[PDB]
Amino acid sequence: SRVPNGLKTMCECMSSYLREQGKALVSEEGEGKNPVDYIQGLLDLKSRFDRFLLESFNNDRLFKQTIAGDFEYFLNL
Repeated sequence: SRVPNGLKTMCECMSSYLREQGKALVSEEGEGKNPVDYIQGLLDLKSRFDRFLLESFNNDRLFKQTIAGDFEYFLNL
């Protein structure tokens, strides 16, 4: 947080990991993917990331913005 352009690439890598996890969670390949179990897994990740934000990123606006955009794009995919 002391050096400029640090939170930028931090949130960039966080969003990259979020995209990877999402593409792994909504992977079209596979028929019969329990619809309920799918969202349950995403719910666990979502709550864990919200807890991570308040327990580590001290509720920084940038991190919130990034995770929001990420979720939107991947679920729209």
